[PDB]
Amino acid sequence: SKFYQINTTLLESNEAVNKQTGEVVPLSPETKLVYAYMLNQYRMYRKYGNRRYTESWDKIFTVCCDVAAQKQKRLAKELTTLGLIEVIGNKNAYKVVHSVESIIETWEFTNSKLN
Amino acid sequence: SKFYQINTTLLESNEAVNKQTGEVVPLSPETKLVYAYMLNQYRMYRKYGNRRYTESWDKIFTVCCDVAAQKQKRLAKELTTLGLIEVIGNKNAYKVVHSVESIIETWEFTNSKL
Repeated sequence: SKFYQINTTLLESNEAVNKQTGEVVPLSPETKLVYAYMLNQYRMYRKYGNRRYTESWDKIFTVCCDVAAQKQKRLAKELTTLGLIEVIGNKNAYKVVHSVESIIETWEFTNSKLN
Repeated sequence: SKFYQINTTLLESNEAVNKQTGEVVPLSPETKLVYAYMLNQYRMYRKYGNRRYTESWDKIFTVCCDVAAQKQKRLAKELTTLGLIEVIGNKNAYKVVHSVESIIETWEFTNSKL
């Protein structure tokens, strides 16, 4: 395939608000592209031998962005805070990409700049 | 639509280099998102019977990012320089969205890091 898919809600939103706590998580532009890439990769790992997704954050950010290490950590933390990416394990760690659909009971995506 | 599409080359590249002039256009993340959005919007305008895609740059930038006026001007310039967007008129200006494939004879996409 010659295209990645960018989730409609994510593209059109600049933040997510926790429905239980009110916490506000800004959504950065890089995060949206990183999510699109990881979703595709997760699906490719599944298709090609049904492997769990273990691509390193470093490799992921090298493909999608050109940012400082400190920034990369912030962007990765947006993803994990929202639950779009779930890191499971420590010794045999892997990454699970979750749909936006699956976290809406917890996170309400909005665009505070639209009147 | 449930999702917007972004060309593989665009997502995986951090710069475009003009094959004839050497000019380099770094590909900001916002640029990629704005392009994906505008490509779909252009398609929807045409699907609903319109010849022209007339959404304003201000509305476009409001939906896709949260950046200051000067940055929006520069991001729009990244797009017009590449020829991915062609702008016609002053106020109420319509925008023609071209494919990445239509510009590769002029611009080479790369990821120096990758």
